[PDB]
Amino acid sequence: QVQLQESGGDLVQPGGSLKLSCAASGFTFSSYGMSWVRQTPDKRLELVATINSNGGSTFYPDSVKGRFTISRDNAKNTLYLQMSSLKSEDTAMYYCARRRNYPYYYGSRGYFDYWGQGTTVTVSSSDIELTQSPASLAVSLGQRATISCRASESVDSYGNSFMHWYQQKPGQPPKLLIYRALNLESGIPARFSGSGSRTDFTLTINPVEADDVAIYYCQQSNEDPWTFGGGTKLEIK
Repeated sequence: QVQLQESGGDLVQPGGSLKLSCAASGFTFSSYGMSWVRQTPDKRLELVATINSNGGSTFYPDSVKGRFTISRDNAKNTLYLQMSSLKSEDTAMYYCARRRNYPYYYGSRGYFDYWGQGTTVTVSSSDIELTQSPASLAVSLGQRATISCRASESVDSYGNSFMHWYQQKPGQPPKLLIYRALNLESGIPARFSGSGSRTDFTLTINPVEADDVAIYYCQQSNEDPWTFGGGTKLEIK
């Protein structure tokens, strides 16, 4: 019964302000770091703000730093995003997402285990780059699908790789499949497997079923900002 639910999206003019809210339920909100991640019309995912569990420390990528403020009211189990000086580039679906850093060990980096359904914002008229290949593939039922992600620099530290894989279907947020390159998320079928290290990672789906038609995203958490690859669309031939 973990739920996140965003509100506040609207049509805004350039230069305008807008405040988004994300209301959490079904867990101890103060125990978890949180982020806002937006999905632009080109289907890219971009972290725009992140906050620690106690709300005292915050991080923003260069794209939005100085314009956006993330905050949390732990008593009200709510996350906020105050947006100002809005620009065309800010038009996107905005998601809040919960950070999970598990198992926990020295240097361990987290990933997103829960997402809200998103709220739409429309503005009227040295980051690590992850490149996926192929951008699109079609396979027959029962075949393997092999999706590659290459990072611009290594995403390894402490003997481990902080690369994760998500699945996204239409109308839905991303869903975590694989964390830290090779660990299968609870509830995810064993036909999904991840491999790789340093700069070179692979998601293998074998055998593919019709339920696996989706866009698949890699994401690194070895450095801030956390960054996502551009997605790979899987269809059935």
